[PDB]
Amino acid sequence: GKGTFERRFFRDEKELQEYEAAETR
Amino acid sequence: IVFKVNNQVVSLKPEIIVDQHEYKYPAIKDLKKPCITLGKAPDLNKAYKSVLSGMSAAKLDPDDVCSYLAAAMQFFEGTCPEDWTSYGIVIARKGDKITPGSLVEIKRTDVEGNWALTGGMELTRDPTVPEHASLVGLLLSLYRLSKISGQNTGNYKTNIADRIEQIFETAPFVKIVEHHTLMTTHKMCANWSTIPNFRFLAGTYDMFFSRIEHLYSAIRVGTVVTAYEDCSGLVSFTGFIKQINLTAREAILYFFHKNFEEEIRRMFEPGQETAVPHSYFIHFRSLGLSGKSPYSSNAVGHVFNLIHFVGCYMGQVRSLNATVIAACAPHEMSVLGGYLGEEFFGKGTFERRFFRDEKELQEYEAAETRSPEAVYTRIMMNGGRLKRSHIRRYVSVSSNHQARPNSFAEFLNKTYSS
Amino acid sequence: IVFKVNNQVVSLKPEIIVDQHEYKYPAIKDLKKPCITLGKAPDLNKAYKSVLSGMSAAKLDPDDVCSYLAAAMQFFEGTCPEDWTSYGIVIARKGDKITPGSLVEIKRTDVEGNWALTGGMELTRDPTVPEHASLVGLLLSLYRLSKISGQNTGNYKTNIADRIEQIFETAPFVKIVEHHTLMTTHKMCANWSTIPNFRFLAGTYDMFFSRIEHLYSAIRVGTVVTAYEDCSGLVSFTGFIKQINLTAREAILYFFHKNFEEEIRRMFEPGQETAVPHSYFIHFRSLGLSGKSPYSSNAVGHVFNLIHFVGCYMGQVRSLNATVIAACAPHEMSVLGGYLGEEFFGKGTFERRFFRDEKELQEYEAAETRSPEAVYTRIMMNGGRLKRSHIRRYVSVSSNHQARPNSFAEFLNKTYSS
Repeated sequence: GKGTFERRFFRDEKELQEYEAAETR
Repeated sequence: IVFKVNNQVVSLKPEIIVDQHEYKYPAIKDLKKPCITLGKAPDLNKAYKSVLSGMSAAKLDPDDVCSYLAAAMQFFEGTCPEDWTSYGIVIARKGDKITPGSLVEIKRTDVEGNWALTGGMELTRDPTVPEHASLVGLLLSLYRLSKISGQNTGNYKTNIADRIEQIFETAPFVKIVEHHTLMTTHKMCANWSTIPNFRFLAGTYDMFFSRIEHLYSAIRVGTVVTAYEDCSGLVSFTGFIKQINLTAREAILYFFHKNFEEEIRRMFEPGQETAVPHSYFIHFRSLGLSGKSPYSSNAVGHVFNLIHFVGCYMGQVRSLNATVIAACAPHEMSVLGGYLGEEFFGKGTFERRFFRDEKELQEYEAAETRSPEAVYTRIMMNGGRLKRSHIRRYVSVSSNHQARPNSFAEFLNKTYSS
Repeated sequence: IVFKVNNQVVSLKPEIIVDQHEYKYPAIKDLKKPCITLGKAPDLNKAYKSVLSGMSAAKLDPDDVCSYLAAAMQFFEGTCPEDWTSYGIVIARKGDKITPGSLVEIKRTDVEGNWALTGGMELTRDPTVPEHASLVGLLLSLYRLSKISGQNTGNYKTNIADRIEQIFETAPFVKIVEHHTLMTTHKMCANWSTIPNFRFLAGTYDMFFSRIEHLYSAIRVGTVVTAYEDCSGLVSFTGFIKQINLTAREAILYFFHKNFEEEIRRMFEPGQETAVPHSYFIHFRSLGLSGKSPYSSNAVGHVFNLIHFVGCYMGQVRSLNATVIAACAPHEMSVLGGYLGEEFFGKGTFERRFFRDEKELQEYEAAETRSPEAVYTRIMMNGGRLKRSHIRRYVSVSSNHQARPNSFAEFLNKTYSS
């Protein structure tokens, strides 16, 4: 019932970099 | 990569497991039409006579049937409505008459065919073109019949066969094979899908009749299966896009896992004429350049599982009866599917698009939230764990629907029983 | 459009999905009446013996049947009540006698028909015009019997056939085919609806009997289906307008989604005689000048789905039993339908219109809210999400109904069930 989820797909490279700037398995 | 344990000293054993993945993509760089090897050309009339008796006789000859189909390709021809651009090949141009014989290259050997007939044919005269079309369509339906198989397919495999006979017993086709001969011949020839030349020919027929409207286009009922062969993953994704009412791009944004990366790349190779309306691509698994399909439900297993887990959350029966790809981490996919399903079930993005007058549009132009970011944060707040409501919804959908053995529904029932 | 994603690189991939259609509109710019080519005109009496024998024997030749129907068009003649202009062509002048033979252009080739005797015909004398009209009606009725084929039913097709037999066995028609022959011959002619010339003739007869009252106008019992054929989307929209008690324009304002734009534009393309009472448009699909119809339920799938989701919310049986267009974002349509149905269910716009005196009418000059803006803002307040009452209502309607296979009732049951 648990998954390790992270945003992987973005419209922009800049968007990707911002997400990189941003209970545990 | 090596991970180490100590017995008396440090051991540093490496971990090795088999996970080979080789997928060939469909593209014509040599500019060569698909090629298969065939037998000696028979006399059209004699070939029709032999195959009709053989079919009535429940006698299956692979070489004879395919050779007959190749000869019959000359009967069906039409002018191309518009210029046809494929994988560097342009066999059809607007105002140019085309045939199945022109679309692919068939290698004919002078080796004589057996053209042997058990019997049951009383026709003493040369066949008409419709009779030829009726027989041609029946064989292609044998191919579709072979694909059926399954379990608990009683009164369904019979039903599809009945539909086929009905088409070819009514105009423009003429009844040549009485009734239930096609069903009983299929019992004799259930695994004919395996034969490559039979499959290739069915694909050629389906491509020509789909491109050109014809009097005998109904033969496509047998050859419809050839379209998007072994591409259910790509097909499921396109359907997922339409059911969810998103653009392909926005749809992929919601895929919050590393495993999707390989699959997204796999299904969107550069070029590949996926977007092209009429192309070799639709029938790449048939014909040639098949390889193993990188678009199959297995090749794109994580995306496939997520799509249908989302579908089950929304009560899509298609997803409920799809067979889950067990290898591709179904549990994690169901959790992401729960969050995606809750977001998309019962919710829509609405905006005023119609106005009485231009000034009203300008006023609206001068003037909880659905976004990937919002969903991701929601998942993070719950520590990447399903909400209890997700579990309830999943349980309610699986319990009311009848579960097939390897379906998503069965997995949902077994996984969450409370 | 654009993507950023890879295992360890920032790969940029444009995602490609295939979605193309044609949707050709009906229009006569050439000013030539619709035309079909067929064989040499037979002697009516001889042709009548052949097709009757064929009827009783359950074996019919499509080309021979079509030539007889085109030859029989001269029999039916009537005065035109008003001047008749369809598109650029003026088919007839007011007070001019006309036949079905004038409505379209019929071109006959010198080719001879088989007109062969297969089944029991007992007429030793020349047939009368009633016998001809009884047979013409019986032949055209096969078209309707062909179309109404589908899942389950059976009793429905059987009931329509016996009703058709009753019409042509009662005056002004004479019984020529005893009983139950129409149903049994239809089993052999089940797909005759596919035949283009047969469809063209049924549509021509229907268009003629629509405008011109005739003694044998009862033939329409078979050809009635051709009217607005394959235009269920447009018909559903007009019906949605009348039951909901709104004007065409005001109703479209309630369509708060981008998807509707393409469909609204498609179905309201100008220059097509949608508004004209007796235009070629009412039977365009049956005649030529069609292609695929842009007014079919699939063509306007989103509008169609919203119309019937509102109807289900309001308990309309027609909507409960319509087959949902799965491609056209049913879930989002169901949500908008829930809000719209809530607005229109149990509510009416009432005003005093009838008064005792003229002075009382003038007195009534000085004298919750139904508007697109109110509904849209109501939708926005709940974040585009169905209210709990919406789901209760949808479930109550779907469950207390015998859900048809792919009906809106079935979708509603599967989707909202807890």
